[PDB]
Formats: sequence, structure tokens, C-alpha cells
Amino acid sequence: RTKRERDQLYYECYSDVSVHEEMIADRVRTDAYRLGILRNWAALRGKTVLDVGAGTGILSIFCAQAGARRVYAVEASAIWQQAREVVRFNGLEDRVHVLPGPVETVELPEQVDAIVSEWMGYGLLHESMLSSVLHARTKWLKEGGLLLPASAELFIVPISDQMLEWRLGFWSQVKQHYGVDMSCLEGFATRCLMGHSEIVVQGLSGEDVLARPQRFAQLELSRAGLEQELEAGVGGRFRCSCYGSAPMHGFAIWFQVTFPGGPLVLSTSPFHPATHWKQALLYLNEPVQVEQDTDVSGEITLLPSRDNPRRLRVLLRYKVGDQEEKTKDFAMED
Amino acid sequence: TKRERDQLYYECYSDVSVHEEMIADRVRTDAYRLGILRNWAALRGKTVLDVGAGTGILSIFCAQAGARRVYAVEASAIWQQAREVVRFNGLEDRVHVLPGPVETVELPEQVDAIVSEWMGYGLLHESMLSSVLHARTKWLKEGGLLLPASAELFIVPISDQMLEWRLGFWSQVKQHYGVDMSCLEGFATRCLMGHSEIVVQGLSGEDVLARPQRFAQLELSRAGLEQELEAGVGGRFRCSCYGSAPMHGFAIWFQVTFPGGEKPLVLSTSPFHPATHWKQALLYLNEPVQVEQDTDVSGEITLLPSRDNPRRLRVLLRYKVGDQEEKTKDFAMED
Ligand SMILES: Nc1ncnc2c1ncn2[C@@H]1O[C@H](CSCC[C@H](N)C(=O)O)[C@@H](O)[C@H]1O
Ligand SMILES: Nc1ncnc2c1ncn2[C@@H]1O[C@H](CSCC[C@H](N)C(=O)O)[C@@H](O)[C@H]1O
Ligand SMILES: NCCN1CCC(Cc2ccccc2)CC1
Ligand SMILES: NCCN1CCC(Cc2ccccc2)CC1
Ligand SMILES: NCCN1CCC(Cc2ccccc2)CC1
Repeated sequence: RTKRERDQLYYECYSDVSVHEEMIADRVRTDAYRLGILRNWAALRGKTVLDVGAGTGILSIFCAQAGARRVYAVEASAIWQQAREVVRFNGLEDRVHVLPGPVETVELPEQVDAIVSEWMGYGLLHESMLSSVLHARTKWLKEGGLLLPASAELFIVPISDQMLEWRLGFWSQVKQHYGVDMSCLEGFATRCLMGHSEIVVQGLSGEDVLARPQRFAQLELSRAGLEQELEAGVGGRFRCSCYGSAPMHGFAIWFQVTFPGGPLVLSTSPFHPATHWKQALLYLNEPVQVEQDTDVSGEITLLPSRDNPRRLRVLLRYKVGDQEEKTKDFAMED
Repeated sequence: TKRERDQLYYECYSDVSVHEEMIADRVRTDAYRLGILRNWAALRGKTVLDVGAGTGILSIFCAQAGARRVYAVEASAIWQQAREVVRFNGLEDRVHVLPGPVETVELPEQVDAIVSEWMGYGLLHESMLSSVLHARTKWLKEGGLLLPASAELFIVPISDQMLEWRLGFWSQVKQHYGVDMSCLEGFATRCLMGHSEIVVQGLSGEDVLARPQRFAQLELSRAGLEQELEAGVGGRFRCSCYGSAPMHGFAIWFQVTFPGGEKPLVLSTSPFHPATHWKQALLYLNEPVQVEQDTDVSGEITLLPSRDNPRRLRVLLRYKVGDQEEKTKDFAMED
């Protein structure tokens, strides 16, 4: 668990095909990038581009398609070699240069006019890749250079997870299929499925959402102090009113990023088309009954785990109705 | 280590999800339910040992079938749940949950019957069978009943439709996004087929390229089956392919059979039969091999305990497809 060792296990996660298949099969994600780049054709055409964490090289090829004279495809995972092949195969080794290793130590022969990166982990910040994109902003991007995407926003809403509700109810159904009453295991099932401290990644829809979603932070990637803030913790307070009666199981958070125009939003909301990011769930220890107009408020902080700086931690303080304020501390599931 | 390897194995059964998964599997749970009931005459008035009772469900079916007493032995912390359930259905006086390994537990007597659901992925992953046989030798009366009484293992060549699309994915990129990535096909094959892990996945009869071959039969009451099985089980197989297909390797699966009352009841994990939570276990070739109608596929397979972890299934495979040279691959159960 040295920094080197942990860096090297993280990179190796990207050296297998399955994640790249998943990213690229994510049409919502991949198109937002393709379209987001192509619409900035104006500021790209003949200009220079650093793709932070190029993976298979897809986004770097999009940039060349938008008219960039030269692209630096920087990547620390062994997948750089696959990227190199994709570039040679599409006839582009002259305009797209694959560079192995970390963006923090890579040596480019010049400053760039723009940066592209798909750096977003589950709950936006799991992986901590944003520090790497910001390190690269400060070290390689020219004064008033373009960032794609340029900003990110984070959102929270209380939920009544219908899937979880079905799973907790399961035990009460055992009697009618098999003739054995197992309804007494509901508490156990609740302790197992809600009373842990893991961030749970799951796909929700409208019918899980108990109120108006609230934005609790906004990250302007050009902003001065943003590096320091990520390490100290990003987040904010929130409040909303419940729509009606329901067992509330906790909250979901999700994010969007925004590319500038020639104004394109990539959203991971449960009201919008599904992405491989799904949403990140923060379950309370047990369900709480809510009603129409039940106040639910609190404060949320996303920050690095203590033992692993690439692992997402969420500190959550919250209040439901007339219940006393409570506190829960979560870390991203393995 | 050992105590340690075991506490870790038992801790995988202390969470709710695996029990939910097992009990939501109606094919499994009904087969036990009905396997036990069909055996009413031999349990009525008798004593049973439920090896790995879990939430206690199987012990309760034995009581519902008329067993005078059931000893529910369970080494995972889930035994506390089994007790709560036994008490809740009003059965404390008839089903006794006994915490701990079946190996060291103290029953107050020998039993007339053992019931156990001990089957891992690929039948023998977990190696719970050892536990069941130890209990049989130690605690089962002579002439005693086992449930299920037998197990059989089947292999067949396959073309995994899902895998095919995933290998095909890279050739389709061009059309979805105007970037040719067909050249990653080889890379995908390496990652997806060129490893040495047994892959657990659900197939359908359409993934199957020939007639399934039984390669091993395990008769649980056979004395000396314990030693026999140290070496490993398996055998040779042969079959002929149905048609043109890209062959990706083999699927293996099992069934278990309960004795008739009423005749024998089989619980199958075949891709041709209703899906169960075992799925099948897939043994992939390093790359696909194109086969045709009547292409001969032959080989040999041994399922054996991995060297540093006896609870981890190892499969050794020898095989020949058509006119290609004989090949070899050594597989171990995924994590
Ligand atoms: N500091 C760093 N330097 C270079 N690459 C990095 C990095 N941190 C993360 N990465 C890489 O960044 C990638 C993010 S996933 C996105 C890959 C590709 N751009 C695509 O859109 O499909 C991974 O390939 C990961 O290995
Ligand atoms: N040596 C041993 N002694 C007691 N229990 C064991 C054991 N080896 C495995 N087990 C337990 O056996 C169970 C297998 S799963 C079957 C659970 C339950 N009988 C049902 O049908 O749903 C697990 O709960 C596991 O913890
Ligand atoms: N820019 C990262 C976009 N995705 C990548 C896939 C998910 C994380 C993951 C990495 C590696 C292996 C498995 C899973 C979620 C974030
Ligand atoms: N008698 C075991 C029947 N199932 C139970 C679950 C599967 C193995 C597993 C155990 C524990 C956690 C995850 C997965 C397959 C075998
Ligand atoms: N150690 C006591 C004897 N058991 C008896 C049952 C055997 C089960 C098995 C066979 C083959 C592969 C894996 C698992 C293993 C040894």
C-alpha cells in the first residue's frame, strides 16, 4: 500500500478490454464527447490538444476529426499500446502521438491549446482523476486554453429505492411459495442491505425519486483553488420537500458535465437516458417513513478516503422531519 | 492458513444476499422441498442432520415431512438467523440449530438421514462435499439416507452468443462512431478467452454445439469415495458438432438426484433446463475455433482441489477439435 503500488493497481484496472468496451458502448457518454468536441471545431482547427488519459485513444481521434493539427494521447495504463494501434490503423500516427505513463511526469515538446479528458468516476470524484487533469491544466495548457468538459455539477435527492423495497419484502413472501415463514428476517436483511457504510452504485428511475433534486456543488475547472478544495472536500448544504408517502431509504447523488458551445450537457440523472455511471446511493441505516411536505435537509462533503486517496468518501449529515439530525460516513464499494 | 481460510469461507454465508439468491432460486429450493417430501416414508418419525443449514429452510422441510428431530448444523454466523426462523415457525423442540463446523459439532446421537445443499459452482467448488462425507462417516447410521443421493457431471462444446457480440463489438465501432477499432479484436480475445479462469455464466440450448456428454457419476454412499476424490474426478468425452459455429470452448454443469418415494427427482443445472443460480461453468479456449457439422470434438477433464486452496476448484482439460493438434489448458475458479 505504498503510493506507487496503489497507483500501479489503479492503472492496471484500465489495462483490460472490459471497461473500455463499457465506456465506448455507453452511447450517451461517447456521443456527448464526440459532439462536444466537434462543435468546438472553431477553437480546435489547427490547434494542439492534450487528451488526459487517452485509454483506447477514441477521444484523441475525435479531436483530429474536429481539425486539430496535433494531439498528445497521454495514458498510464498498458492500454496505451492498444491506443497506439488504433491510431496507426486509422492512418493518424503523424497527428496523434501516444505517450506512455502518468500525465504528472510526461514530457510534451510544447504547451497545448486545449485539453480533453473523460475523468469522471462513480459519484463524479471516485478515482481522483480530476487532480491529474488539473495538474495538467496548470502545467501544459496555455493562457485562456480550452477545457473539455469545462465544468461539473453535483446533485442529491432522497429516494425510495423500489428494488431495495422488493428485496427487503422478499422474506415475507417465502411463506406462500414454500410454506415456511421467514418474515422475521426483515430486520437482518435491513442490517445487511442498509446498515453498512458503502456507497452503492445502482441505476434508478423517476419512480425512486422522492423530491426535487438539488444541486449541492459546482466545479468550475478553471477556478484557482480547485485542487486544494478537492483535497479538503467539496460539497454543500441542501434542502427539499417530499412529494408524498413513502419509505425513504436514503439519497442518490449524480453529476453532469458541460462542454462549451459552437452548450452541451452530459447528464447522469435518473430522469435522463441511462449511462454506465448510473447513480451513487447513500442508504440510511433503516427506512424512515415520510409524507407529502416532509422536510429533508442536510449537508454533504465528497473527499478522499484516509487510507486510499483515489477512493471516494462521503460525509453526510441529514434530518428527516421531526427526527433528530444524524450523521453517516460512507466509502466507495470495491 | 486453514482456520483462517475457513472463517473467511464461512463469512461468505453470513450476509443476506446469498441466502436470498439461493431461496429465490425456485428450481433449487422446490427440488429440495419436493425431494424431501417424496421421501416421507423414510423420514417419518426419524432423525436428520442438515449439513450447512444456513437460514434453516431445509431442516424445516424435513420437519414438515414428519422428521421426529432435525439437527441444523451451520458454521456461518447465519446460524443465528436459522434459530430466529425455527423459533418463529414454533419448532425449537424439534429442530435444533447447532453452531459450528459439522466436523467438530457434538450431536447427541447418530442420525437416520442427511440432507444437504453442498453444491458449488461447477458442482465441486467450495469443496463442501468433504464436509458432507465426513458427517456421513461419523454421524450417519448404517443403511441411512442421503439427500440428494447422487451427482453427475456433463460437458459440451459451446459458442457463447454473448461472447461472440463482445468480440464483434470492436468491428462495429466504425459504424456507431466513425472510428475503426476492428484491430482490437485480438486484444479483446486475449483478455476475454486467453485467461485461465473458470467463468460462471448462463447459456441457452442455442449456445450448445453437440450432444452433452456425462463425464463422471458420484454415488455418495460409495465407501471410499472420500479418498477416491482426493485425486480428482472426471474422464474422457467425445462428441460431434451440429453446424457451423465459432467454438469458444466448453460448458460444464451438474445434476443431483433424490431417491423416489413416487420416483427419482432430478435437479439439473443444464443450459437446456430452467435457469438456476449455478448457471454453468465455462472453460474457454484461448481463441475461437471455427467448427462445422460433424466436426469431432474430443478430450479429457479432471476437476480437482487447487494446490494452495482446497476449496478452490481446478479443472484440467485436454482437448482436440477436428484436425487441430491436441491442446491443454489448466483452469481455476474465478474470484
Ligand atoms: N494520471 C494519469 N495519466 C495518464 N492516464 C491516466 C491518469 N489517470 C488515469 N488515467 C487513465 O485515464 C483513463 C480514463 S477512462 C477514459 C479512457 C478514454 N479517454 C475513453 O474515453 O474511452 C484510463 O485509461 C486511465 O488509465
Ligand atoms: N463444514 C461445515 N459445517 C457446517 N456448515 C457448513 C460447512 N461448510 C459449509 N457450510 C455452510 O453450508 C451452507 C451451504 S448453502 C445451503 C444453505 C441452506 N441449507 C439452503 O438450502 O438455503 C452455507 O450456509 C455454509 O456456510
Ligand atoms: N473515466 C472513468 C469512467 N468510468 C470507468 C468505469 C467505472 C470504473 C471502473 C474502472 C475500471 C474497472 C472497472 C470499473 C466508472 C467510471
Ligand atoms: N451450496 C452453495 C450454493 N450456491 C451458493 C452461492 C454461490 C457461491 C457463493 C457463496 C457465497 C457468496 C457468493 C457466492 C453458488 C453456490
Ligand atoms: N478432504 C477430504 C476428502 N474430500 C472429499 C470430496 C472432494 C471434493 C472435490 C473433488 C474434486 C475437486 C474439488 C473438490 C475433495 C476431498
